[PDB]
Amino acid sequence: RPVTVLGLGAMGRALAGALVAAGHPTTVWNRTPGRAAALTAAGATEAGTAAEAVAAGDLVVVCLLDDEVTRQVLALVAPVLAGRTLVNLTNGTPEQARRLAEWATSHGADHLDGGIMAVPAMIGQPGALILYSGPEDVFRAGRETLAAFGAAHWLGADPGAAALHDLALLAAMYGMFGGYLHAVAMIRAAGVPATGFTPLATDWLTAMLGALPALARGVDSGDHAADGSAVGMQAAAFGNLLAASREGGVSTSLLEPVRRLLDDAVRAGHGADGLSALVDLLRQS
Amino acid sequence: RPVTVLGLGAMGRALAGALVAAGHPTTVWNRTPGRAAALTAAGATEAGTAAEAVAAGDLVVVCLLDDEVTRQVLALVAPVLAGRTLVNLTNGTPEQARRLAEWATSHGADHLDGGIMAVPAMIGQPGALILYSGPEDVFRAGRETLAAFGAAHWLGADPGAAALHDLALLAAMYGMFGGYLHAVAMIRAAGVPATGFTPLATDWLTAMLGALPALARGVDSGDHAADGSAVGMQAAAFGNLLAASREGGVSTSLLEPVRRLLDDAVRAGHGADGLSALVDLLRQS
Ligand SMILES: NC(=O)c1ccc[n+]([C@@H]2O[C@H](COP(=O)([O-])OP(=O)(O)OC[C@H]3O[C@@H](n4cnc5c(N)ncnc54)[C@H](OP(=O)(O)O)[C@@H]3O)[C@@H](O)[C@H]2O)c1
Ligand SMILES: NC(=O)c1ccc[n+]([C@@H]2O[C@H](COP(=O)([O-])OP(=O)(O)OC[C@H]3O[C@@H](n4cnc5c(N)ncnc54)[C@H](OP(=O)(O)O)[C@@H]3O)[C@@H](O)[C@H]2O)c1
Repeated sequence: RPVTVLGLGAMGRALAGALVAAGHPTTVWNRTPGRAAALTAAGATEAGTAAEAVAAGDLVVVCLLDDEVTRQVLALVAPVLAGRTLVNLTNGTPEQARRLAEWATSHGADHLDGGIMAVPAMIGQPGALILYSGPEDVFRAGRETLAAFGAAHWLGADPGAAALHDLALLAAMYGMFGGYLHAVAMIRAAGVPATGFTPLATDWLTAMLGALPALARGVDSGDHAADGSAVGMQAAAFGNLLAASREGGVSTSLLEPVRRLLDDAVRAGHGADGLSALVDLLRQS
Repeated sequence: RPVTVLGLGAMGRALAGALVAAGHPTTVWNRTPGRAAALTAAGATEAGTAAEAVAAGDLVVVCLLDDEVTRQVLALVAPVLAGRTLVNLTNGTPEQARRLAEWATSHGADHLDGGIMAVPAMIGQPGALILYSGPEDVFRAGRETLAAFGAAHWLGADPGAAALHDLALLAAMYGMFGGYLHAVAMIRAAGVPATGFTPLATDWLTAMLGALPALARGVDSGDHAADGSAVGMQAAAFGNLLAASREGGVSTSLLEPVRRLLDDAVRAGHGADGLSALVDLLRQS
C-alpha cells in the first residue's frame, strides 16, 4: 500500500522513516518546510499540501501536536478522505478517538486510533509497541503497514480502546516511577547510591507485580478479600514512611494522595479489606 | 539460642510461631493475657512480665504497636538487657533505630533493627523477606535464629539502614499500586474487566522496570541524559491522562503530584532531561 504521513515532528519523522526503510511508497507533509530532507533523500516524497499528501495514500497516518491541530488539518482534507483508512497516531483521549471515527465515517473513510507506547528512536524496532483500536477488518487490511512501526496490538472494535489502554498504562507507569523516584530521594538523602539500590527495588517490585491478579479479581468480583495485607495496617504503616521522608528533608508530595486514599478507605469501613476496595473510591460520577 | 518475643499481636504471634515450629526454646510475653494459648500449646512458655521474658532469652525479638510503646516496654526491662541482643521488628524510622542502638548500648546490649517485608501468614516461609541492619557480627551470631522468620537480608552496619530501605521499598510499592489502581478505575469506568487488563499491565510495568538502571545512573552521576523520553514531552502527554480520567468520572487525585513535579521540572529548565532530574527537585532541606 502507498502510505501518507501528516506531521513531521520527532515522532512523525520516525514514523515516516520506518515506512521508508521498510520499502513502503511514502508521501509526507508538514506545515513548516525543511523537515523532510533526510526522508526525501531516503526515497520519500514531500507533498506541498496536506490534501496532496492525502490523495497519494490509501492509508493516512497522522501524528500532529494534539487533537485540536489534528481536527483542523483533517477538516481541510475532508473532501479527499473517501475510500482511505485514517490512522491517528496523535495522542488523545478515548472520546476524541470515538468522535473522529464518526467524523471520518461521515466523509467515506475508515478509521483506526493508535497510541504509541515507544520513543521515536525505538520506532521500527520489533520491541516498539503501538496499540490500535477500531474495526477488525480495517486493522487487518492495514496491519502489515503498521508492522513497519513495530508491534501492532489490536485491542478491539471500540475506537476509543487504544487511547484508554494507552493512558491507563501511562498512569501505572507514572505511579511506579513516582514511587521509585521518591525512594531514591530517601536513600540519596542518607548518602546511599541509587545504583546499588536498584536490584533490591527491582526484585521487590517484581514480587509486587504478582499481587496484581488477586487485586483485579477483587475489583471485578466486588469481593475485596485481603491477602493479609489489609488497608488498615497499610494505613497505619504509611506514617513511618512520611516521618522518615521528613527526617531526610524529602518532600512527601508524591505520597500524600495514597495516604489520604487509605485513610478514606478506613473511614469508609474497608480497614479489613484488600486494596481492591480502593478502586471504587476513586469514582466521582 | 533461647529466644524471647515481646508482643503477641498478629505479627508477633507469627514470629513466635515460626520460632516454636523451628525448635527454638521460645519465651513470649504480651500486655493483654490470652494471646499465647496456641503458642504455649505448641511448646512456648508465656512469661508474666516483660523482664521475666527478657531474662529467659539471649536474643530478644520485639514486635509491638509502634516505637513509642517499644521504648516504654524496654525502659522497664533496661536493668536486665545486659549481654543480650535486641532485635526490634517493630516498624519505625531510621533515626528511631539509630537512637535505640545507642540506648541499647548504654545498657550493655547489642542491637539489630529489622523491617518486615512480608505478611504474618508468610512468616516462616522461605520467600518471606526481613531486612536487618546493625553490627555485622551481631547479625552473624543471630542469623540462624532470624532464618526461622524467612530470608534475613543484612543491609549494613548503620542501625537505621533496614528501616530506610524498608520504607523506600514501600514508597516504590505504593507508587506502583496507586498507578495500577488508577488505571483499573479508568478501564472499569469504560466497562472493561480488570482481569483481562492485568497481562498488558504486567508486561508494560515489567518493561518499565528496565528503565530503572539508567535512572539510577543519572541520579548518581548528575548527568540527566534522556532516553528519548524527556520530561517536557511526558509533561505534555500527562494532560490527556487527566482529561481521559475526567471523561470517565475518575478522580485525578493520585496523578496530580506527578503532573506538578513534571511541570516544576520544566519550569526549572529540565524539559530536555530524563526523569533522573526529578529526584533533587524533591529536596526541601
Ligand atoms: N515523541 C515522543 O516521545 C512520543 C511518545 C508517544 C507518543 N507521542 C505523540 O506523538 C505526537 C507528536 O509528538 P512529536 O514528538 O512529533 O512532537 P513535535 O516534535 O512537537 O511535533 C509536533 C508536530 O505538530 C505539527 N504542528 C503543530 N502545530 C500545528 C498546526 N497548527 N498545524 C499543523 N501542524 C502543526 C508540527 O509541525 P511543524 O513542524 O510545522 O511545527 C510537528 O510536525 C504527540 O501527539 C505525542 O503525544 C510522542
Ligand atoms: N501485620 C502486618 O501485616 C505487618 C507487616 C509488616 C510489619 N508489621 C509491623 O509489625 C508490628 C506489629 O503489627 P501487628 O500486626 O502485630 O499489630 P497488632 O495486631 O495491632 O499488635 C500490636 C501489639 O502491640 C501491643 N501493644 C500495644 N500497645 C501496647 C502498650 N501500650 N504496651 C504494651 N504492648 C502494647 C499489643 O499488645 P496487646 O495484645 O496487649 O494489645 C500487641 O501485641 C508493627 O510495627 C507493624 O508495622 C506488620
